[PDB]
Amino acid sequence: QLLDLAQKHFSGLSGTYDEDAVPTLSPCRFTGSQICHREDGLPLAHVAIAVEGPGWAHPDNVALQVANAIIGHYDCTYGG
Amino acid sequence: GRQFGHLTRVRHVITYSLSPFEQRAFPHYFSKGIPNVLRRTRACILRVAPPFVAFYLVYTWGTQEFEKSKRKNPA
Repeated sequence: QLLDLAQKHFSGLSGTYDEDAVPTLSPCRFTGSQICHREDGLPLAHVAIAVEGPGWAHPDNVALQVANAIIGHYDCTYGG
Repeated sequence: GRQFGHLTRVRHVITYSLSPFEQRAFPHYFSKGIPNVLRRTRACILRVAPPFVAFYLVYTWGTQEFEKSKRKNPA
């Protein structure tokens, strides 16, 4: 049903395509750095701290996620 | 004694910093450095030097006058 509809409504993006402008993503350099927006008029401070992760495809995203689960998450409304 | 978080009120100031492992310790050591030392020598030679140059003259004359005082040409 779905494949029929895709030929029914999405066909008409061929004829001739790409060729002249092939746009592949270049890698993005991670920098160990700090951004500090001091604002004492805001009631509570927000901090986000991160190292460079490996990316979508890497098999060891599973193992990192397990450790991230061990640390987990908290919230003042949690019963625990 | 005061600690961080109790010092003062500061608002709307962003500080961008780099890791010491991403940046060089001596960026332009001689190229930026040499002009800078000359600049702050120039900024202060008129306040630091004129008392020392004055001491040097009071020292050079004083030592000279001490030697040529005991000796005498007539009896």
